[PDB]
Amino acid sequence: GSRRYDSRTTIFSPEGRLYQVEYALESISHAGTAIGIMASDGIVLAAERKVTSTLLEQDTSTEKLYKLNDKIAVAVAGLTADAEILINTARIHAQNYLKTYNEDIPVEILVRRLSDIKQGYTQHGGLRPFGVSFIYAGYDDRYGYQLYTSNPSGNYTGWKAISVGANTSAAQTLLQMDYKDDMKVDDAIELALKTLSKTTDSSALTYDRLEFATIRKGANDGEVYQKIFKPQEIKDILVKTGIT
Amino acid sequence: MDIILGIRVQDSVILASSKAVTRGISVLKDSDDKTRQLSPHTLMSFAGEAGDTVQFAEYIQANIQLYSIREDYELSPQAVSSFVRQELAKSIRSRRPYQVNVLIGGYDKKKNKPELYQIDYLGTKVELPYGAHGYSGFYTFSLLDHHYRPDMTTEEGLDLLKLCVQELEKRMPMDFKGVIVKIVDKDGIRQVDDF
Amino acid sequence: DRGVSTFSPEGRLFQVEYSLEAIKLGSTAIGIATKEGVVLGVEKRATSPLLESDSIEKIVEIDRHIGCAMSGLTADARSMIEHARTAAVTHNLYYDEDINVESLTQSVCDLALRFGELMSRPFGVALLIAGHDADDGYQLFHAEPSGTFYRYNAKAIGSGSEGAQAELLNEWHSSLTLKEAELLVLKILKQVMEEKLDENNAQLSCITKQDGFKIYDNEKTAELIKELKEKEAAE
Amino acid sequence: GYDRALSIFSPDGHIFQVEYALEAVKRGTCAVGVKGKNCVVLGCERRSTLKLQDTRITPSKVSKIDSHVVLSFSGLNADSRILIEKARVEAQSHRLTLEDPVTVEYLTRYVAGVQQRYTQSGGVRPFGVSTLIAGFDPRDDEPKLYQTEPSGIYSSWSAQTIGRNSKTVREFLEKNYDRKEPPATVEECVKLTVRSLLEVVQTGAKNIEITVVKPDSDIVALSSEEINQYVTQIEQEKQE
Amino acid sequence: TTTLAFKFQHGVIAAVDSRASAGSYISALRMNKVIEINPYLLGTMSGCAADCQYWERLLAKECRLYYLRNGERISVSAASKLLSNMMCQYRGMGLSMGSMICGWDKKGPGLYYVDEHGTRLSGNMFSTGSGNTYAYGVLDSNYKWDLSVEDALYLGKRSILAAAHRDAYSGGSVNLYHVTEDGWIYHGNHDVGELFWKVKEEEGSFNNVIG
Amino acid sequence: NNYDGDTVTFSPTGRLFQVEYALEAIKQGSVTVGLRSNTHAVLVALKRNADELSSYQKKIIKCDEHMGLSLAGLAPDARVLSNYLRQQCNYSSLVFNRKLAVERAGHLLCDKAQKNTQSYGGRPYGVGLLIIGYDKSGAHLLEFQPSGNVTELYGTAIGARSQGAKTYLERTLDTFIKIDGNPDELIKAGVEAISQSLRDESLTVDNLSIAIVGKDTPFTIYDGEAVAKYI
Amino acid sequence: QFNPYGDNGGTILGIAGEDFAVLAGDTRNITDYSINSRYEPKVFDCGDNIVMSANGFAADGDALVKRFKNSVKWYHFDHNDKKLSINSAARNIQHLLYSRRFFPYYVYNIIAGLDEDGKGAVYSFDPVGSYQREQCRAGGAAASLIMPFLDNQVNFKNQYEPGTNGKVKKPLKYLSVEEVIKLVRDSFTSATERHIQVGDGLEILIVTKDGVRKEFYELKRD
Amino acid sequence: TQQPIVTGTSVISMKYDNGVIIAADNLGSYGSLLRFNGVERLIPVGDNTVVGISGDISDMQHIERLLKDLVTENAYDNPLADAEEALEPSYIFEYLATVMYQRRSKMNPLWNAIIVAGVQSNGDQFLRYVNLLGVTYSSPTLATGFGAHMANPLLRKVVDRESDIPKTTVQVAEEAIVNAMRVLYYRDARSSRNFSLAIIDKNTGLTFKKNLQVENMKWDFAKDIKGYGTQKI
Ligand SMILES: *[C@@](C)(CO)[C@](*)(O)[C@H](Cc1ccccc1)NC(=O)[C@H](Cc1ccc(OC)cc1)NC(=O)[C@@H](C)NC(=O)CN1CCOCC1
Ligand SMILES: [Mg+2]
Repeated sequence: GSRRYDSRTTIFSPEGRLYQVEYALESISHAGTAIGIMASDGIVLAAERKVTSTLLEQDTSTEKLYKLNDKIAVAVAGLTADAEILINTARIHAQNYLKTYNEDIPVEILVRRLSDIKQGYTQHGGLRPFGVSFIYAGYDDRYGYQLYTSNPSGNYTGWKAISVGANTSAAQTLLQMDYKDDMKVDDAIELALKTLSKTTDSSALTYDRLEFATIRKGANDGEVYQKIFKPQEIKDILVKTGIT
Repeated sequence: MDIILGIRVQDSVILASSKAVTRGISVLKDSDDKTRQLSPHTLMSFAGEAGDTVQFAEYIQANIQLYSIREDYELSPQAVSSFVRQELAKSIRSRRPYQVNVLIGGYDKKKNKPELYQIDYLGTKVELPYGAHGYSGFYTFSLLDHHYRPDMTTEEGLDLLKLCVQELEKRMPMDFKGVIVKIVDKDGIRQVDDF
Repeated sequence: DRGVSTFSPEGRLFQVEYSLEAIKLGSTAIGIATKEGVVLGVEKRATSPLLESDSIEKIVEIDRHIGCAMSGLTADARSMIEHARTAAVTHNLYYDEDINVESLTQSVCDLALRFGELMSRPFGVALLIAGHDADDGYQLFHAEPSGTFYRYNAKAIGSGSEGAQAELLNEWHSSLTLKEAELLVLKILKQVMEEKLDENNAQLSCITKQDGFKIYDNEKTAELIKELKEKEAAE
Repeated sequence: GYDRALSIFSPDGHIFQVEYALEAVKRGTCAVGVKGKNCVVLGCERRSTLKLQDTRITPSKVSKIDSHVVLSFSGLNADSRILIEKARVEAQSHRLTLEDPVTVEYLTRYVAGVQQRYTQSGGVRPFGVSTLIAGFDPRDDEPKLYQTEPSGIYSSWSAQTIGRNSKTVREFLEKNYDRKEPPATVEECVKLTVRSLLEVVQTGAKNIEITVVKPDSDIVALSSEEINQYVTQIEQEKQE
Repeated sequence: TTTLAFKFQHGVIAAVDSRASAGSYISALRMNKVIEINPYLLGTMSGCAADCQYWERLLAKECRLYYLRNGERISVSAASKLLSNMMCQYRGMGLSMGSMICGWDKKGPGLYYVDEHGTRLSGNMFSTGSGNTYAYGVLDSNYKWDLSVEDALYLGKRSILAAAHRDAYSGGSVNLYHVTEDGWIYHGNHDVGELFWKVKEEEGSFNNVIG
Repeated sequence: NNYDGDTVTFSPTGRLFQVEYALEAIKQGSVTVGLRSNTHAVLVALKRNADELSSYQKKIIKCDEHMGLSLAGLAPDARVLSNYLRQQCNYSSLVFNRKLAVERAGHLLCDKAQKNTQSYGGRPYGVGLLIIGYDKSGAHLLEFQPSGNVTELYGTAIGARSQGAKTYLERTLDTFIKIDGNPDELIKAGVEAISQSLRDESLTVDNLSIAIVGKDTPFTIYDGEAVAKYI
Repeated sequence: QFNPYGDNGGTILGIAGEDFAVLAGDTRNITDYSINSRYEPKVFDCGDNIVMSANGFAADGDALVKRFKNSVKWYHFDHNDKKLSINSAARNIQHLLYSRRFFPYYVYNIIAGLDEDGKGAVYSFDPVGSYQREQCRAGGAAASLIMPFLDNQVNFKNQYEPGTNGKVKKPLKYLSVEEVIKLVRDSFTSATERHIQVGDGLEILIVTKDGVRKEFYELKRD
Repeated sequence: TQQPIVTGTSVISMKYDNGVIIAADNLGSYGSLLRFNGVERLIPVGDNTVVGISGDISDMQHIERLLKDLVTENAYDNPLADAEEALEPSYIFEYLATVMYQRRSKMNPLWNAIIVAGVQSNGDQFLRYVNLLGVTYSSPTLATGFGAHMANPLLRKVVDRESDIPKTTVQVAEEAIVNAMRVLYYRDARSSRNFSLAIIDKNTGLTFKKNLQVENMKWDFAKDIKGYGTQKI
């Protein structure tokens, strides 16, 4: 019967690892590097688009940075199509919470929900897992600014600074070196871009090969603003920090 | 059941609920507590059809307690009231709706404010300085409209509440066997044992 | 790979035969049926000295008149016990009477072959079901994951089963008392166990018509162990 | 639906998927449970490969199932969340139907049953998780400490450890823990729990988490400085 | 029917009548309206006889399973709640069952009233059925916590008698139970016809009635 | 070889190996004999024990007042199939006030077993059955194989060493068919038939199991001292 | 509108002796003012020394009996030909009736036999499953006519011993099968006179340790 | 739940010494309209059974098809379908009774009253009634609808009890049935003159008579009847 052709996506190896999760992580390690840095007065999301073309329409393009709601955003590393399935589910979950409790969803609760969906694909159903790693940048009134990551295993962890995708080993060492707790957003912006500029497989880091975003309390009085950077704005910040 | 009252003063919320339970022509109990603690700083009183009231209240209680354990965090009275409203609005179009009216008295520790929410069985939510369900408001709202201030103390709130109960005891044909009074403030929930 | 309900060329279900190998790795459980009652005894086999041995529950009550001992993958037994208890009490609800031990055993064995591609595999645990009813008196059954159950005068299951069964072959007779059976279970358990038998790493139980199913206290068993040592030293 | 039998017997009578789930537990960070005379302490390892971590928001290793029961684990982190959620739902479901909070033994039996169910159900793999469940039964001052594992077997322990290098810390506990006289106070119980982790942990900085559970729903998590004082005192006595 | 039950110093008394009706026709003179769930648990019956028998015998199945799983007797509170939850499933389907769950557990003696609406009430004294008002009259005026076992048994007996006399749908005989920490104790079947004349003479009550 | 992994796979020569392996389970099973006359039908079964402490596994199952069978192979599969027969016999009685014809009972078993040989996931039944009964057309004996094949016979035997008993019945055919109105002599012929399949062991009191059905005889099973008469 | 129920009349009577039991019922089957049959058996031997009669709506009565007979058959299969005791049968029938709590078998059921101590037993049911063991019971159309007579003549109610004047009751002897059958025949003869649905014939089933015996008696056909 | 539309009236029957007789008129009424005049309501099943049906005709045609399919199904894998394992009246009846009671229990009845008349293998007479409620009874005489009220009294004068059956011949029984059909034609407003009659005898088998008419009717006395009381002319 059909058993003959079943790859068995949800099984342990003899060493106690999940084959498909490990291979999904191998897939993600070839994806464009995404970096998240949390500061005292905001969060930075920086990500590298993969070998683009001159004929790609950049201003209308979105492959890395997505908006889940007004308070929470994500950086993607892996299969974009897989990520959009999960992103739309997360957007719905945030709205369900808002409808139920009349309050914006706490960042962790949203992260846990998505991570539980990923987990399910590793334990039951016989389907391949989502080849996606997220960096969640968000704010709520309980914990303030928060950075999380989730991977195909459905495991999630909190971070002060973190990278996913390609060259995370090198990127994490550079972040661990220059990061400090009293750091600010403008400094974090510079750190993120400098780290990408050194870890990138490309010859030089340019505006057309980047997506950039910040979550700031730099909004008029006690409230939070999401800023998805435009191509021209990424070009300006690259000049400001002294990379181009 | 019958009478449930609520009043939000300066620094607390006071809920008064009748003690009577009647089956047929006989009063079975005169010490019934028509309330459930949803969280340390949130109390819900209830009144409606027999059986449905306690089942609904305990179901809500279980859900809020589950949330508290999961997040290690107390939901705001506003969030709890919205959750309760949705459950009732969901219920009214069910095969057999839960015929329950509730008052939710809570102290928001974040804003340092008492909050009183009135929700009927249809899922009609309103935030109020004082509220009631059924016929209770017909007798008591004129007194509350007259005497209520937002800067009242807990003691003044209790005195105004006594006046409301006295009016009910005079003009209602119904013997509701007095009320159990509970106070919700920053320190949590406590019962006034002499009223 | 291959079907879960596949027959081997010899005419046996692979999975059922493999589950029997798991039962051979389990701790020893012994049952002896007499006219004064049925005795059930088990090897606890704690994996570490820090493990509180009294929490090891390998002897279990199904009803007042039916007890049960287990050997193998003991976690698999919980749903079987739950079904047995439900079947026992449900029959009492429908018929206002105690259920026959055989009928209870049959109900448990009906679950056995309900596996395929229902549960995904057979049970990896064997059960010694001991009890009493008015029709057939004191009874001991051996319930396997094959769905087969044999009645026994005496039976041993687990790692030291074939050695214990050979010993039960010689020792059992139709005029055994309850006290004699108790000492006999302790004797054979002590023989096949790796560690030295005491009240903490071995447990006794019995089923009588008067008192029903009872698990023995560690103080009560300790005396029976001391009584055993003295009678073996007596010759 | 996907009905494929993943957990099946092998010729030698082993369920490899359940055994490979234990290997996932072996990989997991070390968790330890020690019960004193009037308390239980749950110690947990935090691997220091992950720095730049936000310890405020990172999922804590010890989870409250109810106000009087806690659960720690070793193995797959994502898998543990499913068991914890189910346990928490059951705890409220028990209070709602029986009007008593769960006993520690009941909660353990439920979690163990869930794990067992995932070893003989079609289309699912076993949980790669072993748990330590500790607490105090309602209106009872006797400490409770249980362990579960992927196969679904459970048992009570005076002291137990699970996870990576658990063999070493169990070795330590077996010679250091006396049953006739268990840690009489909270200090002695925590000290013994920290000592046991110091055999394996590496550095005694942010790598050790301690959670003390006392009777009548009195559960607290020790801070870094409080634990650091135990780490300091232990090594100063060791220099002799 | 008339049933009653009350807590007191030495446990709980449970007293019921034994009449059954089908319109104005007395269908039964001697029905058992108490169920022995276990040696420490009782259940009174008022309403539809079938509903009372089926659900309380099903409660006993569920209370027995509790003992097997937990190795411990179920509480009166938990037992009463299991029953109230059964009533909540068949909510509005037309069941007629008024019952008092009486027993002794760790918290001492326990008494819960449960009806077909899913109502569950804890209390020291309850009375259900068509003649409950007559029973309450005698109970309320004569009840104390400091009652002796002998006087308490008589109170429940006399309270049913009051109802049996006045209520047309109550009578036949009185069944008495006394619940202690060593279990319940049956205190017999008492014919109302004989009991009435006996009480009239000894007590001096029912002066208006001629005998 | 490569075509015996499941029941849904023909071999290159058109064989179904899983069914053949299920047939093998019957050959391992203990011997049971069936035979009939024009008035009565008899089952004789050699019961098997695990050891000297164990009981002897029951071989004969009653399906109705006028019908029953003996099993050889996987006993739980016989319980499933006999339960199905009980239901079918009972459906015929409740709905049509009609005792189920033995021939129709065979057709129902054939069809039930067949479904398990053509579908993926399931398995063939691992048991052989000898069904006896007395209906409106007299006494009957059927042989059921889990391939689905059901055969009406004067006499037969299945199980280990069954060929010896089958040869005996093939010689005795003309004699035992004529044993009309004599249940004891028909049983004797069955006991003598099953004796041809014995080696080392002999027929003892708790070893032998006999069943009979006939004209004015409901299906009844004889065990214990009730069969000592025939030893 | 379709009414799924009907009334086929009839009356049944169960009396328990010291070591025997009787279950009697008239043989008349009716709808409204018409006679369907003058002889339509209503009391059945269900096996295991148990007799049963479901009186009221004949279709539901035949269905229940048929189901109980079936339950006895499966009790033998499932429990090694064990005899179904009268108390176990009674409990089994309760569950058969309550399976239809919301679309009831519209019948008043009585079973009779011997308990496990060999004493006479009668069990009485309502349409929805409530049952109880009793010493005597009349069910059906003329139940209200017959029951008071049995209270008086079987349990000696309102009967006192002469000379004492209401101080000492009539002692409760136990009746013989011959004395019981007289009360049964007089009960049905009286019911036939005053009840239009009762008549034609009377069939009595007597249960002893020896088995089930039948007796038939003619009744008035008007 | 429905209401009957096109209906058939009384079906009458009785036992006699060697068999049973059954009869029913050939009318299909549409309320008060005598709409259909060629409707056969006696349906033979084999050569040993006749099923007579009254009530809703659409449901009758449904039952007629169930019986036709029952014969087909009984012959399947049945070498003795025309002998020992042929359909018996008791099998056919119990089947119908099962169907009727199931349909009423789903609150969707077959709005009929059925009489199954036949002779069993052992020569015993079979006569049993079943209706839309699943109610079943047997008697020496059976009749549906108006026949119950008018025919039974006449037929019970011939066979008042079981012991009168062996004393009753086929000529006497047929004569009684035919007289009853005439009485029904006088007094049943939903009846017709044309009817069918079937005799199932244990010796002569099944005799099915069609296109029978009610004859020897008394009407002459009507000429003398004038007015409603006082009128003379
Ligand atoms: C008093 C007598 C009436 O209010 C009391 O409530 C009893 C309670 C009771 C409980 C358990 C066993 C027996 C009696 N109730 C009845 O007697 C009920 C009253 C009632 C009538 C009709 C109803 O439908 C709306 C609901 C309640 N009577 C019955 O249940 C009656 C229908 N059943 C029987 O009499 C059954 N008996 C008759 C004798 O044979 C055994 C079964
Ligand atoms: Mg009459």
